Amino acid sequence: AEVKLAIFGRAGVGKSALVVRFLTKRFIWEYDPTLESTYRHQATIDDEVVSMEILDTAGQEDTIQREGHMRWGEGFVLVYDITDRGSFEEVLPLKNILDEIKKPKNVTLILVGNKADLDHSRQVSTEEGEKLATELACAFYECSACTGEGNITEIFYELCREVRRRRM
Ligand SMILES: Nc1nc2c(ncn2[C@@H]2O[C@H](COP(=O)(O)OP(=O)(O)O)[C@@H](O)[C@H]2O)c(=O)[nH]1
Ligand SMILES: [Mg+2]
Repeated sequence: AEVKLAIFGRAGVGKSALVVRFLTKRFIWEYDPTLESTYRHQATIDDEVVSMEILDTAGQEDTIQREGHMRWGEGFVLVYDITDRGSFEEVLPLKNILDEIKKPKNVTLILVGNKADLDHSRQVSTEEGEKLATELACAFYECSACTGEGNITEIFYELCREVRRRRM
């Protein structure tokens, strides 16, 4: 069965950059901030080939369409920008919505602090991100879609492993 992943986060945090870094192993073109799209990708993970569909969301407004995306997704990447405190503050409210939609099942998610290459304009500490991940009961990663630092491929692979584990 295909693993269905959805990426959420405030506009501008780097959702589209992260997805394209995962799919193409580079980041060389800017991408329309308003475009929402789904990508299919096959990867060998551990022994086997796994098919995934990844939804790169654009508008973050709380709508019936957004609830549909949350019902569709099996695993979620919540992204913030380490240079932007406001984006970090949107993460827990997103989780609360997801919890309600996936009830009675547990939500499978990861927390990603992107733009780690901008350490000099950092507003959110690595420690704060770790503590928030603890509050979400999920794995935490800092990375840079721009530089590729942070092992973005392994981040997605590990979310696929978790989705599949929880399926039983
Ligand atoms: N310095 C830096 N800029 C980034 C990184 N990821 C994305 N960006 C930039 O941040 C802006 C928003 O990225 P985008 O992928 O469109 O964010 P989205 O709105 O969440 O899809 C663009 O100007 C990107 O070039 C990163 O890791 N480091
Ligand atoms: Mg985008």
